[PDB]
Amino acid sequence: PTVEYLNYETLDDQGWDMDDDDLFEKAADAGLDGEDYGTMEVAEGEYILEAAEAQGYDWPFSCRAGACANCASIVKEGEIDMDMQQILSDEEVEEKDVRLTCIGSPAADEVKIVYNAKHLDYLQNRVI
Ligand code: FES
Repeated sequence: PTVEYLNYETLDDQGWDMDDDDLFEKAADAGLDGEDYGTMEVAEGEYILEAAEAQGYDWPFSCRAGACANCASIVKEGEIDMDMQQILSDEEVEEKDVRLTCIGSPAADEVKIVYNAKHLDYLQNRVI
């Protein structure tokens, strides 16, 4: 069960694409902040955010006051498991590739996803 994490910020700075230049593959040819890009490996069933949090991987805990269901990531390929669901929408995982990484585990073997989505512009304005 391995999941490749890629800093969403490196996507803009490097000016690359998510699936065009295969950043997950081209990033290995350069050498960006290991904490930004790299292949994550966690046992199946272990909360990804936690398994990676032990290696130093940080995540924008987008947990609001009173329940929650909108962390901040972008699965580049693969599926993730998590508690029940209803508010979220498939269109969000297909058009935004976002999902739950805090207490969510990997549903497939090799799954790619962008970390630190907080940089997104859909939230940058609501940062303060
Ligand atoms: S930000 Fe609340 S469960 Fe992830």
